[PDB]
Amino acid sequence: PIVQNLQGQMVHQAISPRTLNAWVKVVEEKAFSPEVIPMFSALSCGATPQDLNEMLNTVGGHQAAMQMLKETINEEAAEWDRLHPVHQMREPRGSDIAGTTSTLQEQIGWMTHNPPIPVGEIYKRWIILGLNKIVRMYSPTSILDIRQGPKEPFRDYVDRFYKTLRAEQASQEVKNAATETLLVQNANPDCKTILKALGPGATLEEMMTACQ
Amino acid sequence: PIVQNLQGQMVHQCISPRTLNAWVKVVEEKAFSPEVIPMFSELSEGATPQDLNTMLNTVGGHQAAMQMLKETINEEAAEWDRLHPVHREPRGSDIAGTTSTLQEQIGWMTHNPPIPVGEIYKRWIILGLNKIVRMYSPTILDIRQGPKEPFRDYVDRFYKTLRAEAATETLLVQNANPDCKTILKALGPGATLEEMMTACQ
Repeated sequence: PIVQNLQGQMVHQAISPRTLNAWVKVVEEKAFSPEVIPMFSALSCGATPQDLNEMLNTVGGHQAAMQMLKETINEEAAEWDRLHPVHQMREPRGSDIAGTTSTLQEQIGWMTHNPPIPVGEIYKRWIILGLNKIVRMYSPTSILDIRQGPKEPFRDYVDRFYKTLRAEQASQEVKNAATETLLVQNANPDCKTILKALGPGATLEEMMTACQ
Repeated sequence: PIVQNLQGQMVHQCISPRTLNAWVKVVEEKAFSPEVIPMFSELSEGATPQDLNTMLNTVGGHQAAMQMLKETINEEAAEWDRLHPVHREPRGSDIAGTTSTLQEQIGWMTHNPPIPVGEIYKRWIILGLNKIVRMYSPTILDIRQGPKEPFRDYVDRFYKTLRAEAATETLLVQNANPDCKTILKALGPGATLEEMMTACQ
């Protein structure tokens, strides 16, 4: 990230071995589970593009996924160039934000300018866009296949439903009319009848309590 | 969280890897035991709404609970909007950090007078966590050791539940998880609690 030195100059603070190891381990242990995306974002708080590239490079497996990610990154960089024609410092182009044609010092200059040109945050946005695609792709189930079954508690079924909906779906804000109705429809008849009796506008709190 | 520069300016202090991991681990190990509430509040000291969202979003399992929490949050945001008509002032989703930027949140939180959006949002979150603790409250037959719950924490819950409600201790062993159960069974009958806890330490 960025830090200020004894001479007052803004300089790079190298990313920490604790952060690197935490990141490498999350990926080893959780692969492209949906919760890896918030985790990557938090671990990369205040990263320059160089730092972001450092983090992406430490992934050892998943080379197909990492290639797909490069593709998405190049697509966003091209869209940036399309929307930002080039006529303080010089203006960053797409590949500069992605850190492949920009120097660390230039990145620091952009990020710490007044007003700041947040190339670290812009690049992170592109990366998470690509990561989300991968999370979606690696989801092996369709919400539809999540049905309650025989002697599974309602709570466990809701757990699986929203876990799956976080995967085959981009992110965690889900909960449409569609999803509530699907949620009820895929419960077993006992619960379904209880929930239907609840009337529309039932909270998930009320739904879980009723079926407890 | 938030910190001031020597140049006077309020800036963001990134949430630490140690804090992030501690949170994720507490949830993995303790599920929705009541002591999750104090611990969350400690871990989130001085948090901006962005940080609070980071903490909630890094939770991977327990998606029923996390969905309920979103529901409670949206309810409090709507109640905020009901009591704070807008004529800048933060709206509900701004306090919940979904429609406000970090810089805006920092501005509100460090203004004079402060609009403590971090504290307001934390209040909503703990309200929702409390609902979950209440929901997952087992009333003794429904106290069974969790997958990755430390044995000590499980025994705490077991005797706390017995408190609210070889007889109970039989059930204690029976309701322990497979890994610990194997260890305890090998211990032989008449093992003291100290011995059991050391064994599964």
